[PDB]
Amino acid sequence: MNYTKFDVKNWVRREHFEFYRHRLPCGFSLTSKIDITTLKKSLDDSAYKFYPVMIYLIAQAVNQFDELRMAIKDDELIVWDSVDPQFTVFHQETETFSALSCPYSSDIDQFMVNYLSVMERYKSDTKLFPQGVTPENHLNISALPWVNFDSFNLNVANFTDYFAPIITMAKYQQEGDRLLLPLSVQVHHAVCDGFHVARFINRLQELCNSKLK
Amino acid sequence: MNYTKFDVKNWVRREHFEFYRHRLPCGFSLTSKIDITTLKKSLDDSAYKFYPVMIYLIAQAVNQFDELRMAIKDDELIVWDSVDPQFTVFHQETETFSALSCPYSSDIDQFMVNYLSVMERYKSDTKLFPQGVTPENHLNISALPWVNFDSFNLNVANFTDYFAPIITMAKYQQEGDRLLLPLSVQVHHAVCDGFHVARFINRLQELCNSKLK
Amino acid sequence: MNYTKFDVKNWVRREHFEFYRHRLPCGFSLTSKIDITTLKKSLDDSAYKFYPVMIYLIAQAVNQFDELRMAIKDDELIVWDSVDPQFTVFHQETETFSALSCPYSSDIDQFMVNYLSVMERYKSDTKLFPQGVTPENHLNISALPWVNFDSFNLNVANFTDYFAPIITMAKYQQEGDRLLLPLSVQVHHAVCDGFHVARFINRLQELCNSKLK
Ligand SMILES: O=C(N[C@H](CO)[C@H](O)c1ccc([N+](=O)[O-])cc1)C(Cl)Cl
Ligand SMILES: O=C(N[C@H](CO)[C@H](O)c1ccc([N+](=O)[O-])cc1)C(Cl)Cl
Ligand SMILES: O=C(N[C@H](CO)[C@H](O)c1ccc([N+](=O)[O-])cc1)C(Cl)Cl
Ligand SMILES: [Co+2]
Ligand SMILES: [Co+2]
Ligand SMILES: [Co+2]
Ligand SMILES: [Co+2]
Ligand SMILES: [Co+2]
Ligand SMILES: [Co+2]
Repeated sequence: MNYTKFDVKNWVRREHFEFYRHRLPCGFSLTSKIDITTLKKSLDDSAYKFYPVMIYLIAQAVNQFDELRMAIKDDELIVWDSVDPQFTVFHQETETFSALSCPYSSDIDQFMVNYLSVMERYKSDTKLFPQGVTPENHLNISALPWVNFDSFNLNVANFTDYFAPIITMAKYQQEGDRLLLPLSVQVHHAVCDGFHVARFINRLQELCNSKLK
Repeated sequence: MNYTKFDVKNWVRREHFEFYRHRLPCGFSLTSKIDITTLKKSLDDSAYKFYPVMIYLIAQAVNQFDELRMAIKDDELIVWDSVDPQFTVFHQETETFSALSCPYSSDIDQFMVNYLSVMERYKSDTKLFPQGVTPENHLNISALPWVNFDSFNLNVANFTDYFAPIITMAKYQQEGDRLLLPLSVQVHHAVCDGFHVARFINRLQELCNSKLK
Repeated sequence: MNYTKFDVKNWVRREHFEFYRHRLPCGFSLTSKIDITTLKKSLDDSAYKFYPVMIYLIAQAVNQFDELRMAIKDDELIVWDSVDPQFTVFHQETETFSALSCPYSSDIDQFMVNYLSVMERYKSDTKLFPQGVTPENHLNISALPWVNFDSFNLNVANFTDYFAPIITMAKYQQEGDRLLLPLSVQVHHAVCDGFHVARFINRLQELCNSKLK
């Protein structure tokens, strides 16, 4: 299959996993600003567009760390070999959104092909989930391009055993010499500590500062 | 009556409404900074005070968009023709607050009269709700004038079917050439998407940048 | 004992206490930036390290206000005469954390001795709670030194009657001429209003701006 059952008995976080899963169930969100000054220049020198690139970069970073690809399957903790981004798409005509997903590829060009293809096929589809059920191996990404925010948090009535990270981006803004993008990350404490989230954000910042290809 | 039953069957968000109301109940909060540089100048050229003006402006913006004035009445989704602000008042003497409400008016001067009148009558009343039950057609506004914040979120143990927006303002501060006011907006996802919140904030920013009368 | 039963019947917030405890149970979080420019200079002129000093200062501020030291004991509302900080410690080797506590002292030097001693004894212990049960009279402090954030919020599935404040600090950063530290405070609304949180933050800022000894 496309996942491995994780070895919980020998895991250094096994106590923390049971503690935050069942004793004191909780998750947290944090919003930090990523410097996209370099990324903006790379985009300017290319034909790629901002949203799909960010989707690719966030998916790439998630795909590097096991703790961001955990799930419960058949009552056991698993790690997905890879996850595909599920992202929101806004319909200007109805002023409503849909969620779509497309397969992740470490090849940026192949990822763009996948994206444009899904976009082409469902750009007019106003169902919340035009493709039907969300792939189990997913990450959620959403964008609020119309307003800048310093914080964002989702208040969910029940998040039992839901371990996929939730990432939300706001409109970027110029802050002196830098172009900053607010990015909110929301995780379940059973699989992620503050260290793991910081590590993800640091890695994303490095990717934004690196060549696209 | 002062409300209309909304046409849920023909609404473009009908799927989203059922989804976020019952399948995955959730709400979100976001804090953004409004530029009040212009507003400060308009206030300086007038006799109006900051808090009541902000209350008026937030109420005016809410009163423009239907999705911010929804409620469930007799198990059906309704839109209030208009909502009145319910705002917090601090008592320096007991270091406690009360919540008061006064009727909204599109006439700023008539609104100020309503405000001062409610303030006059209950300035000494330390009950949490001096006027008794909160009007059903309300919006909540609160102020924390003593500290600046970049984020604010309310963790509510049960928010089933509570659709009135919650707005919280912090102490404003000078940020280079601008005077910025942190404003947190917290809504239920069944009636509001990120688009709707951004639209509200953008409209509020425009009102702050416009003549008072 | 080390606590006093609080006089709820004569308290000015008695209505608010019942309201936010049982009618509309909720808490809130806020993140604000503390200016640590002066503190950094005091630290530079000393042998004290940043983390333990912040722990001391946060504990000192908490120890000054009764509303931050409330709890329910034997179904009654009590105030602890004093609380000890419970703080997180990261283990670089396992990339996991533990929580430790040490007795508060108004004497900074005696506090440092207590801290170093607990640190010495459990630096290698990877249990989540190396010392065993958390003292009932505690405050929680956590640090995310690896990333700066503008917001942080804990989404807790059940926080009934849990009144100890939760404080989270991020990596500090230079903001023009100032060194700013993001600090998130999360409280239960039954015992703390926005005023009380602002008062705590203002007092902490004053302590950071004052001599250590
Ligand atoms: O609901 C979704 N997205 C919204 C868009 O505002 C938001 O990002 C979200 C994501 C996950 C979530 N959850 O898993 O509880 C709730 C809301 C996707 Cl699952 Cl379609
Ligand atoms: O409780 C209230 N206000 C507080 C003040 O801190 C806060 O703004 C708030 C508003 C709404 C809320 N809710 O509806 O769950 C909870 C807290 C008003 Cl309802 Cl009186
Ligand atoms: O769980 C704890 N700390 C974490 C570390 O991320 C976090 O600060 C936290 C604190 C309190 C909490 N609560 O009381 O619900 C939940 C998480 C301490 Cl209780 Cl050990
Ligand atoms: Co268990
Ligand atoms: Co891989
Ligand atoms: Co239903
Ligand atoms: Co109207
Ligand atoms: Co009761
Ligand atoms: Co004392």
